[PDB]
Amino acid sequence: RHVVCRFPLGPFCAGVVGHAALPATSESPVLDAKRSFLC
Amino acid sequence: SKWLEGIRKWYYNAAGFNKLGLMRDDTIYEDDDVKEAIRRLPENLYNDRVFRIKRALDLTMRQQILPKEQWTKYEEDKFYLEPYLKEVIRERKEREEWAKK
Amino acid sequence: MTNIRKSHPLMKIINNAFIDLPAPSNISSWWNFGSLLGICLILQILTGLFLAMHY
Amino acid sequence: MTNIRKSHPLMKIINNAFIDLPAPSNISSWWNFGSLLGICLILQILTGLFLAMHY
Amino acid sequence: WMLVADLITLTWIGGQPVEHPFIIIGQLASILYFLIILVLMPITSIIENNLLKW
Amino acid sequence: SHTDIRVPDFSDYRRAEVLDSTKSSKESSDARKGFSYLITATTTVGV
Amino acid sequence: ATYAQALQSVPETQVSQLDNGLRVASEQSSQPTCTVGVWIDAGSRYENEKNNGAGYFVEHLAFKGTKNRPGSALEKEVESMGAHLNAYSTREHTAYYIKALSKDLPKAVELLADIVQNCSLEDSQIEKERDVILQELQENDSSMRDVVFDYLHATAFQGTPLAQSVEGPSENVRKLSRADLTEYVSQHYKAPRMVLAAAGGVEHRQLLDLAQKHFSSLSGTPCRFTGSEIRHRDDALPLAHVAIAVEGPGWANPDNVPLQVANAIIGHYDSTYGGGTHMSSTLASVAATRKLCQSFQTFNICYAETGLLGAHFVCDNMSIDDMMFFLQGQWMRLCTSATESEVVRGKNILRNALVSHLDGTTPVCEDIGRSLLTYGRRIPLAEWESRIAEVDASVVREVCSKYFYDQCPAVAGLGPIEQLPDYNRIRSGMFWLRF
Amino acid sequence: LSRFLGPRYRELARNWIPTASMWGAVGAVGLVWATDWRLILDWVPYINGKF
Amino acid sequence: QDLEFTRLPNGLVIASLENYAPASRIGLFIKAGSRYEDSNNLGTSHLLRLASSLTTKGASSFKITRGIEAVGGKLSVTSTRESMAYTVECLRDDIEILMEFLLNVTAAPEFRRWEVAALQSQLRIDKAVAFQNPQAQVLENLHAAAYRNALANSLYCPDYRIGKVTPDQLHYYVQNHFTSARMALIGLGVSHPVLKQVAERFLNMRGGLGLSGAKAKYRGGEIRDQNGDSLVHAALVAESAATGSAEANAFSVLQHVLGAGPHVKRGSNATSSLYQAVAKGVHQPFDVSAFNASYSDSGLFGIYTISQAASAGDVIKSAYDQVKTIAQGNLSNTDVQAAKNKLKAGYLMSVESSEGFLDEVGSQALVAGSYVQPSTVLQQIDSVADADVINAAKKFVSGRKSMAASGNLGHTPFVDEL
Ligand code: HEM
Repeated sequence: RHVVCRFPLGPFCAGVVGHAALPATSESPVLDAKRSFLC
Repeated sequence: SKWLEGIRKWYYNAAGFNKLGLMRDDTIYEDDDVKEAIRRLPENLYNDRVFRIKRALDLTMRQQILPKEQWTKYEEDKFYLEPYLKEVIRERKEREEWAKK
Repeated sequence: MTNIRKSHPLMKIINNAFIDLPAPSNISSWWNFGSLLGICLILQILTGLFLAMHY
Repeated sequence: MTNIRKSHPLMKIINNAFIDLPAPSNISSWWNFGSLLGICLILQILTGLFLAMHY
Repeated sequence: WMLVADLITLTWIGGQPVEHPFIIIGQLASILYFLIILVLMPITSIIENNLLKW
Repeated sequence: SHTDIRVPDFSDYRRAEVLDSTKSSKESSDARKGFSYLITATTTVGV
Repeated sequence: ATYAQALQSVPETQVSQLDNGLRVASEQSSQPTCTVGVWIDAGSRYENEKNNGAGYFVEHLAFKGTKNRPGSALEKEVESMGAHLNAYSTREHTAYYIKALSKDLPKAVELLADIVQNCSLEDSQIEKERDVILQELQENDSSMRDVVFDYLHATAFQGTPLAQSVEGPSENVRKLSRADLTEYVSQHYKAPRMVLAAAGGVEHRQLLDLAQKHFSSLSGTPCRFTGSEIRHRDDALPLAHVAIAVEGPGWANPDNVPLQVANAIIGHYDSTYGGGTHMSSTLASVAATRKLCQSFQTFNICYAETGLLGAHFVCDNMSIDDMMFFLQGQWMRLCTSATESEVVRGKNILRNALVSHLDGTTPVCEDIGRSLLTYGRRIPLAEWESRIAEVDASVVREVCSKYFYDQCPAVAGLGPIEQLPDYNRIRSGMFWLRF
Repeated sequence: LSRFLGPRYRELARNWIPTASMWGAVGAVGLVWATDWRLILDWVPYINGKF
Repeated sequence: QDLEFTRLPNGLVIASLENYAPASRIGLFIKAGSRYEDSNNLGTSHLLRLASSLTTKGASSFKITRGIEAVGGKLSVTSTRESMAYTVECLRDDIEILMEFLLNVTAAPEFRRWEVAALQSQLRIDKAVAFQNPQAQVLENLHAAAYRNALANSLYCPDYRIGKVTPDQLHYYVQNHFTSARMALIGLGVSHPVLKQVAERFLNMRGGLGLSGAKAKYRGGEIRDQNGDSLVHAALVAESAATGSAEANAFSVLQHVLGAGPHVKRGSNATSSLYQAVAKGVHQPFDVSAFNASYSDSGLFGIYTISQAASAGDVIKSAYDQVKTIAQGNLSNTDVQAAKNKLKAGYLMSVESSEGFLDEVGSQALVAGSYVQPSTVLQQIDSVADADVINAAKKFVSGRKSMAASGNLGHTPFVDEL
């Protein structure tokens, strides 16, 4: 593989919804998954 | 066509907006399409148009006219607004045709 | 503080209608007649009223 | 697009006067009489006018 | 200005009685009024537009 | 703290047709709207 | 191949039933990975005020340990395989699924069985999860869309189980004991009310024999929609959330197909959409042009015998009114004057949504389980396309008139909603004098 | 007004023709009732008792 | 069937797979992004990504929007740091239509002053929406700190450049980066000859091998953001290997050894070495994973930690200590095997979806110029030895550190203190 999609978290960090135009950006694995367990 | 060119020049001289320093596109009635076209004009053209219109209004306020050699010449009159207005009207026609379907 | 002519409601209406109204600078005498009409109307009332006191 | 009621000048005035005017929720029947006065006035204008056609 | 002169003609004829020349001049004046306002003015404006290349 | 709130009991104001919570309101909607609009229509006829 | 040929070539969903009533369904697609999950027909709507948080509580401590894999061991096993274990519980369904390599199909199924049947509710684990759930509620408050939709459910289905939130009241969470959770699991986690679904590399015979191995040792109120409103006035919030709905149809009602089309005509918008003023949806175009809305979307949330059909939007303080106006106007148009071209566009949007949502083993498994729970069968995409093709402008107008025109809605507002029109004004907006 | 000479407006008309016809009947009945036409009210079975 | 991979004479790479799915998905991947911006055109890629529905030579903005929405299709632009992928997805019958629109968006853009000026504010709106979650800001600061150029550029336009991206800059960017040799046209549900024909019709005017940016120079700096948030997000990384190399596979296996993300909802992440190492001394809400960015010329590997403001230092030091212990050789073969299983499963799940498969094929075509079957990827994954993972951990521990932090800070250490 040669994509920045290394782990399910991180890539597609900030992808906005849309139709007929919906830009998205992809950074690298940035955690925050399982963070919501506790406030 | 030469007679057509002559009568067009005669009418341009008769329509006295050139006597005010104006250009043809300055006198156009500002409807929605013209308003959009003006809003699409580059800054230099918009500023030139605004100053020309203001000068014409100032001249008409005093009931005076621009000097004979300062009148806009028919052959050097530039249709600056025409392309932008054509594009705006084309876009409006496309939207209306889509609405017809 | 504020300006009464710009803040008071009736003064706001009057100022925006007849005082601070942006008006074109090149309008000729042919634009007077509108106001003239108003004057005529006012006259046609006043005079008319003083005719109704006896008619 | 817009709303004709909230955009048109006369419609703006009417909407802000009698349609979307914020009014207290607890005003009793004693606040009716105001409108009643207007009603009465209109009546006196109409009825009286028809008396002026024969008086 | 033709329309204004036509309105003046109509006023003058409305003053005048209903006799031989006044009837025909009034008919022509009314026809001209409606023709100028309805037909002649839009066509002339289109001609001017074509003369100004727009 | 949005889950501990519940709509207060409006049963003291509900029409007799919509008192039971285990019965759908789609059947009684026509009757209720018909009653209200019949009142309105009679009012309009008198006016 | 054409679109119809591609639809007809979609692999069919094979369904079998165990002797105890469990329904085992699979969709093989010849992939290295596969999703396998259990969908239980249990949720908030099957709970009363005494145990309104039982389902969410059980879901919270489903993976924390079992009678055979105490404590964290279960998790490690899943993590050892590279499998992803996930769960959720809505107002009507619960689901525990695993994404794993098809070679790991047996173990995963076994794990699921252990999660469903032999769940061990340790008291210390129960207290830990109670604290976690209380903090989760305090965090859920921050999420405005969830709050507004919970308010919509509470006001629309007041006096009925559907009004109850999935998580339940904090007092109910504190009161819930091991006995209540065990009773809830015993009553609701029963074989006839569960579906074992799988999609991907699974083979139906393998899944069926695995289910017979592990799941054999298993046990053998129409809600009333009320037109009302909940307004949580809070001027400190930056934006106002509004959710307005009307009584919708059930899962089995055919009218779900045209109604979705109708919603597809209304469409959705967000401030980050690049379509802008050129959006086909007139409401979306108006919202983009006038900056009336940060984001709005139409929804069709169906339940067993009822549903919420409407829209949700986020607006500035001074825009709510206008947005509502336009939104209602859109509905009225569909009820009175719906044209063929926009209906065709909505049908294309619905077809695209149906085909796109079913991309991936997990979405296909979720579709299989939810369809078996609700419809009792897996509706093939060919049948969906036939139902969509049956829709035209007249059908859209008739169905929208049936469900929208002159109907009492349920409204939920939250934030600076001072401009939110009064319920009488909204109700008046739900019909047209010209029509 | 070629902007409105399209298939959609033809469909739009057909959707609103029954409504416009109904409002026209309201106007017709209203005019007859308000003015007591009696050219039309003579046909009406019970109203014709008057005059 | 299988993937039909082909290289055109101009350098364009077209690949097509016919899976007979009812939906068709076509992507055009271009080697253009923030990496290929200089100090004078910062933010150009952002506006270009936001400008996928502007007027073009073939179709107008209204025509593009209405035509795409009429058939229910969707056109999206995904811009990573060193690539930009346009993609249109719709039904199998209508795909051809969208194809034209797609190649009008990229091959023949027409940036008109009024349209670009109207679009300018969308940059601010999109950046605010993206930065609603702190991870984006922390990552942008991390990439700015780690690299001196190229990869230093952020995915979003700088605030001072919001209203200053001229149409000429967009035209220059498109001309110098949207070239044939930097492009790849991948299709799912599309026949190969049709894709080749469309590529010939549109993607031939611009000669290949456009303007090439410089190699990213590692900086090893630090960027600390004081925004007063209760939770501190910290990212501490060091230069790893570039993508496509064996050491990159070693770094990915190391990331899955430490723990990339949870596999159980609300789970304790027992197999996550970093999580357990931090938990032993921290009893507050926390989260720690291994950050791994792989790029064409370089890469970053490190730890990303979300922690309490007063406990950030403890969490960061615990995670760093765990990585150091792994570097010293405290790595069991069973743990390596489990991480390899996690990596293989994650890769297969990623390529399982249509979007995932499309982006994977596009990235492979844009980086290696060829497609690699997932079997070969798995074989490469399992070829990693424990020694390789230990060496990658050593390289992280004994390498120049770059850190980006965002939160109340105060108790957050500095790069030197680590
Ligand atoms: C606030 C408004 C008005 C008030 C309070 C008012 C009051 C009165 C009163 C008390 C009378 C004596 C009637 C009687 O003794 O039989 C009267 C008579 C009359 N009013 Fe009015 N009036 C009002 C407006 C008008 C208007 C607007 C008109 C005409 C346009 C009008 C025309 C007349 C006439 C002609 C009479 C004499 C007819 C008669 O006495 O039967 N009034 N008015």
